[PDB]
Amino acid sequence: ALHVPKAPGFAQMLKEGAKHFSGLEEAVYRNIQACKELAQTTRTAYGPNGMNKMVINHLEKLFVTNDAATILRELEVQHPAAKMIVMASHMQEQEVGDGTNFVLVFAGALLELAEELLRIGLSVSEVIEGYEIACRKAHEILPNLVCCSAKNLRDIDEVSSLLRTSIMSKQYGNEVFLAKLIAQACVSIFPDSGHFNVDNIRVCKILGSGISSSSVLHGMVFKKETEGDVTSVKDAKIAVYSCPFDGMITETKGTVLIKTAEELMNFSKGEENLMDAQVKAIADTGANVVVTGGKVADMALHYANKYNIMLVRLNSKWDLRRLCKTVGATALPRLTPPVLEEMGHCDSVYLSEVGDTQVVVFKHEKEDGAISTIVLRGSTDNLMDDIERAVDDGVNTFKVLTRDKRLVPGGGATEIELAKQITSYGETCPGLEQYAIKKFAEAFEAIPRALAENSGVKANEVISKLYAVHQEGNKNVGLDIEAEVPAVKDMLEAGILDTYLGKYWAIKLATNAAVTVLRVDQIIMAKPAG
Amino acid sequence: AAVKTLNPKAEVARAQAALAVNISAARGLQDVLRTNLGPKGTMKMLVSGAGDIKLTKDGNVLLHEMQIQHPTASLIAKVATAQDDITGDGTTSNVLIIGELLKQADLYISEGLHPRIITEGFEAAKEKALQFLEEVKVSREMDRETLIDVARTSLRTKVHAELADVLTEAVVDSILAIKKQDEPIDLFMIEIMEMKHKSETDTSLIRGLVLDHGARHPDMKKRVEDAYILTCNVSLEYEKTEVNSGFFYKSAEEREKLVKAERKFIEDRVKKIIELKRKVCGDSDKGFVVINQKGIDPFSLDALSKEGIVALRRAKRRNMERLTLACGGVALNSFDDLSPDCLGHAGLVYEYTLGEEKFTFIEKCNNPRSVTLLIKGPNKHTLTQIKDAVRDGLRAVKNAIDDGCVVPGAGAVEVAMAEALIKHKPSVKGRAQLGVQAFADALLIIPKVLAQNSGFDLQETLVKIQAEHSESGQLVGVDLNTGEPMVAAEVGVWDNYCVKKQLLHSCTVIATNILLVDEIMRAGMS
Amino acid sequence: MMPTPVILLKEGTDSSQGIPQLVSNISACQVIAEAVRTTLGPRGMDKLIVDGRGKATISNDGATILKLLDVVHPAAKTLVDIAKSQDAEVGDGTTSVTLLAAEFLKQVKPYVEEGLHPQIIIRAFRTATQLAVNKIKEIAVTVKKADKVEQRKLLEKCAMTALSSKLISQQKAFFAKMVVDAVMMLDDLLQLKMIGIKKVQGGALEDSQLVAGVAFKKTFSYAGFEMQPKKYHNPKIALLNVELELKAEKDNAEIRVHTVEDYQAIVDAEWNILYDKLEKIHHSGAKVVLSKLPIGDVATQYFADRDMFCAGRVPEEDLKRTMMACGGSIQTSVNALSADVLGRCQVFEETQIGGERYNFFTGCPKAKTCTFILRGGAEQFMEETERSLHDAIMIVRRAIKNDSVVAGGGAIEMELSKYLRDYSRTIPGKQQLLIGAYAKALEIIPRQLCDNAGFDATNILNKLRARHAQGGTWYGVDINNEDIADNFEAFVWEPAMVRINALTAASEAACLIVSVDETIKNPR
Ligand SMILES: Nc1ncnc2c1ncn2[C@@H]1O[C@H](COP(=O)(O)OP(=O)(O)O)[C@@H](O)[C@H]1O
Ligand SMILES: Nc1ncnc2c1ncn2[C@@H]1O[C@H](COP(=O)(O)OP(=O)(O)O)[C@@H](O)[C@H]1O
Ligand SMILES: Nc1ncnc2c1ncn2[C@@H]1O[C@H](COP(=O)(O)OP(=O)(O)O)[C@@H](O)[C@H]1O
Ligand SMILES: [Mg+2]
Ligand SMILES: [Mg+2]
Ligand SMILES: [Mg+2]
Repeated sequence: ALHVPKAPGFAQMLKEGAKHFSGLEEAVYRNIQACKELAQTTRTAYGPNGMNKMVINHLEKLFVTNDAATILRELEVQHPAAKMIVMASHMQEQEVGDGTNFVLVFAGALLELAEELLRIGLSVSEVIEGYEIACRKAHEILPNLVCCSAKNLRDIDEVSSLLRTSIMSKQYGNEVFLAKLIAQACVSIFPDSGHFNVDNIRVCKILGSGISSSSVLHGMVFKKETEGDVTSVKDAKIAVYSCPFDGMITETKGTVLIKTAEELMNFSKGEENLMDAQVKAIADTGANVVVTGGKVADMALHYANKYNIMLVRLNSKWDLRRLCKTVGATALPRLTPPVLEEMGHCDSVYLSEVGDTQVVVFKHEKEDGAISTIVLRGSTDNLMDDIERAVDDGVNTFKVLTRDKRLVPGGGATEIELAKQITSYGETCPGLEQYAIKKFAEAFEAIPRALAENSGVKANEVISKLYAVHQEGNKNVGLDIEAEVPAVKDMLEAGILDTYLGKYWAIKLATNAAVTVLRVDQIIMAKPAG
Repeated sequence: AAVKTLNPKAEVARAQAALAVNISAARGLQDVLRTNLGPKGTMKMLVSGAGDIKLTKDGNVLLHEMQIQHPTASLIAKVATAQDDITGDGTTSNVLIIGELLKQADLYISEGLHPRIITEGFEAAKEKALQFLEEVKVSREMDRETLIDVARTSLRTKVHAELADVLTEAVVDSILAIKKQDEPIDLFMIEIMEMKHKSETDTSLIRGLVLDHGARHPDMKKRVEDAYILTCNVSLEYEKTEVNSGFFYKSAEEREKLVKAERKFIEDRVKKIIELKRKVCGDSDKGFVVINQKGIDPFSLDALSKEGIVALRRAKRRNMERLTLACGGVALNSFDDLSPDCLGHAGLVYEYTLGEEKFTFIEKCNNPRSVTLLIKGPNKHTLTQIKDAVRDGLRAVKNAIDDGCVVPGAGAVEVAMAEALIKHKPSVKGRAQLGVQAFADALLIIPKVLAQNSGFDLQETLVKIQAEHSESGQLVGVDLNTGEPMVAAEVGVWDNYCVKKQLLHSCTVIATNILLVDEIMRAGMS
Repeated sequence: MMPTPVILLKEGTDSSQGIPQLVSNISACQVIAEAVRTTLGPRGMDKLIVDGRGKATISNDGATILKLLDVVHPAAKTLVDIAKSQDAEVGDGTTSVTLLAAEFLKQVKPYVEEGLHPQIIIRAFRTATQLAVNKIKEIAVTVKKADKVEQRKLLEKCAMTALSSKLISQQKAFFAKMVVDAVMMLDDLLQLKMIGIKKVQGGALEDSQLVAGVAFKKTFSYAGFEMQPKKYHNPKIALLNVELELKAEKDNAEIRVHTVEDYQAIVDAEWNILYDKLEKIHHSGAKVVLSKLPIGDVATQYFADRDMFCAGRVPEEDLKRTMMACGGSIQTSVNALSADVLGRCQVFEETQIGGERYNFFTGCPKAKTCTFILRGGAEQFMEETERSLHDAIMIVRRAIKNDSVVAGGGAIEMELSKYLRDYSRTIPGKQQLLIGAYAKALEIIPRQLCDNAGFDATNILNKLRARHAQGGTWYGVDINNEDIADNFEAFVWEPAMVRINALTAASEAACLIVSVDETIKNPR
């Protein structure tokens, strides 16, 4: 009697390295613990006072950021429930672009309180019922918590004041400059139609100087050089070809079949005369800049130099397509001169040197166009990548504002009002669902709690102050990070606002993730390959 | 689980796992031991790691010799070991009833019934079954015929039929010989000696004693007719002084005097023995046999041989009492004041050599309250089998004598107790009626296995028997030769009331505790 | 800190969190700074690093040293990155940037240990950086005269300063004049590819030279190249991208004939193709021929018989420089070789330069290009000479584009430390300590100068702190006198953008490192 044998049945039939967990203890509580550990790994990055993390992935690449979704991507999360919470966070990032850390915090809080309720004696079914009804109540409430709206997305001061909040959590010290830049870019590329494309905001990260030297450019920048002798052009007449800048050849094997000394003597001269004719037709269409997606031939380059044409080679096809969108051109698959409509135009096309880097700039002078670029300067590649992530946050906020112009107060004001109102709803709702409703309400407190903890003040005092002010009636009041002591102020009057859609989707996705984690009851992991 | 977070190298069986493990091991033990039950059971051969052979049908022997490393099996082996230590019989039935209780309880626990409720029903059924047992026990004057039937009922299950017909008379006569009216039977006073030369049916009862040694002096007689037996515990060899002494002499003559003197102390005890011998046997008509629990050096052996005494040395601390109860003398630790009243009488004493060993028979005692069973057989494993069988039979007869009551066998009491429990079930409150039903169907495993081993249909035979017991009310059981019902009390198939009571008690308790086990855990590792 | 059946992260993930992690980051940055400290200033020393292949690099350049160090610490990689960024944006100050960043971190280390909030620290850093940058832009001396002699004096002085830290400091006037002539002869774009730097082992630093033209090494001549002449006194130059040799007229070309007359016609046709190319090149008047593509033995001998010069496989950069110097265009076809596309120089020569043969194009008056020819006794000698000249050239370019000069030797750092101490004594008291720490950190440049020189940095910094508070802004370390001096009068001049970008990059690195509160290494 010195060994416990595996029980007859599934325990014996299980494969070698496979694992089986069942019940509240082995499965539910362990999943809640994993999600709690995840939320703890990402909690200290929440808010403007949130600190950055330097994650090194298996490829020895370094990420310095406080972007929750980025941190999650670069972590090797291996617990399946945590993987599910990460899937929710990434879906939030895809749908909205901001709120991933909210999703993480809120899901972890919901799961901790669900564990508490299961310990006090509720069943997973009742917890899920209460969580769902409380999420529905929160979605019913939030539209009433909407305080202001954009009212104009073609302005640059209003748009900057609107993006400042989203770009404050990241890059807290310097956010007015960045909001100016991103507002300039977004309103430049905002068309008369209400549709806004996030891919039309390009970001060029160039080494050297610093973020205060960053700028917006109505056009495109390519870390390329020119193929020929011409480097500048003041009235660009760009012609774009998806084909190489060479003589067209057959897709079937072509052979030069010579049978006479005359043909042999004349072949090369005829080839050169043909190339000269092609490029001269292109130049005579007025084009002074040619952009080819393929390679360039030596003779064609010779004759482009002869006829004073700036040659540019864009290896990428996305780069070619975006240049076409920028300049108003059409990529021709043949080396035929372009018609008046297939040609593109730019107020200038020139070769410059930003720092050590050589760049080709297609610059419009008008304050509009289909594509705009943000040239990010910075002393570190990691710093510039973090600023690019902040730019992505601002641009996705702009798109969310194009979708839904409604705004809710930030700094925990909406969270506190939601907690209060859902608590008041649960106090009226009878039955065992009230416990879960009240815990769903208390979960919102995790947001101002995380903000306070990172601000450096007592979260309990902050939350008590917030509850008192929201009880006396101020729904736009949230915490003040610019205060060494626990303090609070009007989020609306301060201009700290979030997006109705952001909050809506964050709440929905966090609740769905928590509810799925709870709905799991048995886990049958396979032997980890490797 | 919880324990594996603290001790990673921990093995754990929780709730259902634990119950499945325990019931599976119990059913495995039951499946092995099912064939031991009854005279139609099968003999198992057991080969040690050294190559030693054991032929057994005994449940306890089979348990301890099987090669098992299971915790439930250890628990049940210990329960059977206690059953055997206290009663001598009932180990196979014990294991079977435990396994069947566990199985019949799993039948209802798999359907969501709680093991606590099943165990409550088990407790109720145990109470009612003990009552019915006290009611059905047959209080009988323990005559030689009754004791013969009992010992037959045990020995015919444990050994071959002819050897059982011999061992029955052997065991009954031994018990009827070492037994004093209203005085607990000391089975230690029945020696059990095995000799390995003749057939197994030569096993006999010597109305005396058989020592596993003989005289160590060749000139000592090998046969003595009318013998005075002196049972002593006095060293007759050279003893050195407790305090370190040593001899100091200045001459070879002084050395010789000291050599002659250093033995005077033991020479005096030899002289005392020899003088008693001369005083009680003035001639060579009678004989004189010294049996010493301690040693006797060659000088003392020679001195006693010269006077015609047969001296055995290094006898057994139990043989002291066995000799004083068979012969009738007094065992001595000193020859301070020894008298002819200290001697016993044996109407014959002789020696028997078997290869390199010698045996000494002490027979024709007057009224020996101690005897020996001489286990003769051609093989060591035959002798071991007969030793186990006579242990079983002696325990059986002793228990039948102690408890003047005796219970019918052949599953008769089990059938009747099942019927009584099933008629009592409605008086039980709640879903413990299912525990009662499980107890009854578990008790019914004895007739079932008896039929299975005689080669009959369990269900058909059991339905016939239960029908006969309900129609007639007679305590009826299995006839292992026809498969028909038979009255065990009329055909002489008897079991021990003590054995049945111990079965009920210990089986119920261990089955309850196993059913209430909800976590098996090995976490002692450092 | 307890085992779990299934762990959140992959087994082997090492997470360092909190004040200890931050202090360790600061310590790693201190190590990285120590690795370059001793290179700072005129008394600075060189470092020898060796790779796994066993090839050694000897350098005074901080960016180079830090690139060569196989730094893997995630926080200490940031100093290497900002040194790279400084070398990119400016080209000088690479050691100063790392020293300043590490010193900021060291100075704030105590408050970090005592639990001062990193957000507060970075806010103070940003404030002090903006202040110091605006103060540099305010007090930088910018002569508003646009005089050519004074702008050449300015460029020469800035170059002499940028070179007074290298192994060519004993020839810094020489090399500074050469660097200044080079960047003043470049075109508006000031392209670095338009300055050639050849390294010819053998010779002295003073034997090095600048060619107002172009020069490149002889390229695998065939037979007859020695029958060619090697000096021309007013040549016209044909620059080509043309392979001149008997070759398959095309790779997918297959001739098919069924007559020996046609066979011979085809042979003669190949020969006539080649000879016609050669005859066009010969009739263009070009006496020198350069091709980006091979020039075969037949063409070599043709040109030798016509008393012309030919060189094939010329590198693309040398061809582009020859073009920018002589004033022609590179031709893939020889069918239109007009005087507009031909080049011209006053002298072409092939000379011996220290075991190698070099072609010299000299006398080009319209030359927007120049080629440095550097001599020295070792590959790494010439490499460190080239790196020094690159520093000087980048300095001169930035100065040409913005002639706004400050003084060096730590003068500007002491002035900014004074200004920031003054400013900090006027603020509540939490930011006061941090901005005072910034100020004390700024003093690491003169301190390290005195250290590397072998002085008493304490006494010299006392003298400087005193003299900067009495009135006087360009007082810094005087190295040859073991004292202080007005470095603006001593002509230790430094473009303002150097220190502006140094402060910007160092403060950004410090803010980043201090904003990081956790490090998570995944298993590889
Ligand atoms: N100046 C500020 N004062 C107080 N709270 C702020 C301020 N700026 C932003 N916040 C809060 O920070 C939160 C955003 O944190 P962030 O790291 O962006 O999380 P996520 O990216 O998941 O939205 C918002 O809920 C907002 O209320
Ligand atoms: N001749 C017989 N006919 C029918 N049943 C018998 C006979 N002999 C013994 N039995 C039954 O077999 C059962 C088990 O016998 P045995 O194996 O000797 O004891 P245990 O199983 O306790 O070791 C007894 O309860 C007895 O009633
Ligand atoms: N002749 C000089 N006298 C005093 N200080 C000098 C002199 N030349 C340079 N310095 C100082 O040396 C410092 C660093 O020199 P250097 O090592 O060339 O910089 P880096 O290595 O950062 O490019 C500069 O801040 C400058 O003020
Ligand atoms: Mg955000
Ligand atoms: Mg028996
Ligand atoms: Mg320098």
